[PDB]
Amino acid sequence: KWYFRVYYRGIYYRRYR
Repeated sequence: KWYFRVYYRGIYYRRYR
């Protein structure tokens, strides 16, 4: 559930390193 959609969790978009 990163941003505007916030309905999942796991995209790993802001999990760099």
